[PDB]
Amino acid sequence: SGRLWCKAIFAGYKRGLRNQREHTALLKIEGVYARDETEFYLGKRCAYVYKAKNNTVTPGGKPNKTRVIWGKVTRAHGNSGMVRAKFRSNLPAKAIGHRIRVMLYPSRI
Amino acid sequence: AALRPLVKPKIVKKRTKKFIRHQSDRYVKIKRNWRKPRGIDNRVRRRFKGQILMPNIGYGSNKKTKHMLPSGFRKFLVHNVKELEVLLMCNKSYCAEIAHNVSSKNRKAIVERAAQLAIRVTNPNARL
Amino acid sequence: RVKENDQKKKEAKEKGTWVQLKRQPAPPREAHFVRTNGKEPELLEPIPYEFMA
Amino acid sequence: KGKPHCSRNPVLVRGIGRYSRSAMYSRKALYKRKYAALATVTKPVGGGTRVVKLRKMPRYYPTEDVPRKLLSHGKKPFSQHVRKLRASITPGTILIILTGRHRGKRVVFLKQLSSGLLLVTGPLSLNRVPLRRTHQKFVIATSTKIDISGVKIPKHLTDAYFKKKKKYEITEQRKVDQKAVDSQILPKIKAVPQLQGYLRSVFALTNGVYPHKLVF
Amino acid sequence: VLKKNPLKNLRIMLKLNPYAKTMRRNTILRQARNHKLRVERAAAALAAKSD
Amino acid sequence: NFAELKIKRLRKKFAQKMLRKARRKLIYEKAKHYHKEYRQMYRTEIRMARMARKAGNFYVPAEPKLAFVIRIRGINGVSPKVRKVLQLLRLRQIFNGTFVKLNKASINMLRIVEPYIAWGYPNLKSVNELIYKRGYGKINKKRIALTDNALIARSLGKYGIICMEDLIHEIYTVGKRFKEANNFLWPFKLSSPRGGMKKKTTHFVEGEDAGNREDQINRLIRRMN
Amino acid sequence: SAHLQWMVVRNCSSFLIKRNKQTYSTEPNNLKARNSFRYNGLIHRKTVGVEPAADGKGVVVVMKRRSGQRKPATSYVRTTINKNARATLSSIRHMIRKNKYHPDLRMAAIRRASAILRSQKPVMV
RNA sequence: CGUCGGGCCCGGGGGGCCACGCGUCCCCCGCGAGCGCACGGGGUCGGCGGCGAUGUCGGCUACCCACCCGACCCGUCUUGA
RNA sequence: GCCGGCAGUCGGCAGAGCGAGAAAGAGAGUGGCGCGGACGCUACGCCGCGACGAGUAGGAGGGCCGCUGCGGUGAGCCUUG
Repeated sequence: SGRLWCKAIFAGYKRGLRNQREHTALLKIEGVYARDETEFYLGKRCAYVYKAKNNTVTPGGKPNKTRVIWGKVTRAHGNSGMVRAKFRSNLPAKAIGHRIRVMLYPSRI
Repeated sequence: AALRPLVKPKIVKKRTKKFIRHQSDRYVKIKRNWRKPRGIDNRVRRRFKGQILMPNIGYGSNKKTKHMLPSGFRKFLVHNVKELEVLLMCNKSYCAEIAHNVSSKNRKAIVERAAQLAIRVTNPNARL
Repeated sequence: RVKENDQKKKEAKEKGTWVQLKRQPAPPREAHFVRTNGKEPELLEPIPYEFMA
Repeated sequence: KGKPHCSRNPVLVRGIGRYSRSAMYSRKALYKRKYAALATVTKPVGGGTRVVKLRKMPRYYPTEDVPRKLLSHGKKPFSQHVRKLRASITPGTILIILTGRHRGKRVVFLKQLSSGLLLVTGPLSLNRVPLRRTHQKFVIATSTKIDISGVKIPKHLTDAYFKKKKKYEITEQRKVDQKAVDSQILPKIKAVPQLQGYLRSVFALTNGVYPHKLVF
Repeated sequence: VLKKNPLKNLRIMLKLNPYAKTMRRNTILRQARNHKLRVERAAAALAAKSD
Repeated sequence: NFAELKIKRLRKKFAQKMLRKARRKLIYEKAKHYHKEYRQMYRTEIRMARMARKAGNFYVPAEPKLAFVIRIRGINGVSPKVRKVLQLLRLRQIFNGTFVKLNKASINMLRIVEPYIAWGYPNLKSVNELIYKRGYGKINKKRIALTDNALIARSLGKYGIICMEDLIHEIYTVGKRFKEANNFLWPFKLSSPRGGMKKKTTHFVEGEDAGNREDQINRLIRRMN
Repeated sequence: SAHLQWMVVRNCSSFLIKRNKQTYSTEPNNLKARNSFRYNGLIHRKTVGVEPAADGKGVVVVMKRRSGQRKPATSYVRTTINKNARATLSSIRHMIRKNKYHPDLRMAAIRRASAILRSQKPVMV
């Protein structure tokens, strides 16, 4: 009856300075701030939960107004708790600084 | 259900957006049809970053996935009933397609003939 | 060289031995033992700077 | 005619035998083991006798056909795959099932099935969880075990038992199996203190709790 | 033909060199034997510490 | 008619099977000699090192007669004298590798091109990760990967090289058939160095990575491959 | 002959139809209707054709005579096949293989006769 | 004197070997067949779960809007727009 | 680019191959029940490997890109458009 996902912030796309690659996303899970301790979240499912105007279907429940884009955490990023995630569809870029849910059910430990 | 193709591969396209001619958005006399920029100082011609893309050979689709519909058939224009029987050995990978100049009187005869030969028609109810 | 090669081509023709006939570049220096007779290799030293001019 | 012996060499490394083939020649003793050297059925018809044909040629052919595909060698189907288990997941340990409808409930593990799905059963009185299957990936394995070795798990329950048939009504066999398991496992968890209350509580993350930090 | 790495693929390695079978069979018994001798050698040190 | 024609097809199939097995025994046993030969040279240099230290002498080892040359600079802005040598060593791309034997023609070719290459003397193991993982053959002017021993045996098999270890021993121990062995191998398409390079522009002496990597090339080879 | 007249018909025939990235040929006696050297009903000495019967029930099978050319009134002979849809294919199969009659169109003629029989039947429920 | 040296580790009085047959002479000290597992010439499952006829599914393009990054107006003269 | 391969679909007029380390033949002789076998090859076609792919002035090739009219050709379309 509580929370089954970790708090994670979409900090931006994979980019240099004058280029930006939209197909890979950079994530900030609050709580992790070191390279050696990002191994737990490798391969975990990450989902960006938002809601829209029109009604859409929902598995195992009534149709509601919320939609998601499913994703997966690929590998770590620059020894600061930054970590890379790949989604099925690229982020709308309106979720920068917005919190998404990264899950634990793709677990190994 | 309908007439399915013999094989249904995953149709992949390297680019789905159309190729837009340079400065066709600013002016009306410049059409959407592509023209190669042949200037001496053109951002499109020397491929400046953040500009429109030029059509190259690398944007060509796979030879196996070329020229099918999303349904998985190749189109073939059909004028009358006599040109419908040629597709009797290609109904599993080719569909019949009716021209715009076919009258509604004999358009119905082509449709029911194609049902007998089990040939898919992409416009089965056009004129009614 | 041609005259010397043809002398060594007629020679060892009745013997059959493949003597090295072509010229070869400088090979590696054929690993060898180097000795010092009791004494230790004397230490060398960089000179201190003095303004000669 | 001969009884089939097992492999003589033990498995040293996968794909590697411990003994060489020259040593195996002594072991197999091949030195003293050398050697040297339908479609038509007749049936009577009340005419004469008719010769019928089995697997007769088809009455229809399609316009075009696919050719056969190339022969892969290691592409085994699902039933013949080898099934692994984590070192943490042992029979008796407490699990955390997440992806199911019993979200975050603390549910007790029993055994691994043939398909690889885990027989997991947290007591119906405590967790309201029946004899249910889970997947290994979607489970957090808490390091809390019980002495479950001395139990008699029924043999009739298997992958075919928990497979969905097609409103869903609970069968009498499911209730009987639940009571039979409950008589076995529930007195055991009562012996260790505070675990029955531990099962009833639900796992959930809160503020200042990061799964990579704490241990389970 | 797809090129499989002989360093990671065992029987691609064995297609190109059958001596790799014994070269992998060796450096396994020797490593297992030297592991057994070193453990009991520390047990001899344990026997020296006890006495 | 076909009764003895059946014997024609089976016996010829049997003839190739014993012929294939006879060659399979040769590949195994030549490699067994080569493992003894690799243990021969590695240990005998340790033999010579200790005995000179037994007395008051020194054992100067011979400079190895093979080095591995890697081009580490691109093709933009290259001197024609430099450019001619790089296409004479089959180094046309960046991070390409080739085997070059050592003689007075070779270092003098190498001492004019050291800002553009990084070369050094490889180890015995370092040959294996190149021949097996990056080994490609120039068969009929086509870059064919070495997936079977039959490929080498048809361009160098009448030279005595019919397998990996016959090729590796001709590479590592620079024998008298070495020239076409290096010609058979395509220049190695090594990947970019994992972990990064120190400095591409300057020589290895002042902390760069260009020039003679006489010993530390074995560290860099595992990063290329 | 046969190879001589193929190079003329291959590009300027009245039966040739390209029409947006295919090629077809609509002459009589051309099963599979491809504009190909093998699949041509006119240039050959021996020609196999499958075409539905005039009454809408059965298949009339057309053979070339090989005894007299340049006489198209008597060059072709038509035989009607109307059987139980399994011996229908078996009869045409025996006309090719047993007669050694230009055998590369053995199976393709069976393919065409198979699809005709589903035209002469109820089609939609 | 030294070498876990080199000669299939020359020769005589506990562990690994892709070494296996019978008969004759001299020198030295060409078909045996049978099945199975698989690091073997490029993916398969002989594995499944859900939501759907009056509000939902898919529509890469195509109409509009929102966000991130990039992005100076085309042609010409010119070494240089 | 390959001295590239494919006329071999040679079927009770039959025996279904020439990827295989090594210059040449699955060659002829003469004494001691069940009728069966997927695709193909517009050879200006089909299929297999290897390498490469920037570009001004400029040159070459392919257009089943397009417009107009003419000789043939589609038992072509069209007042039910």
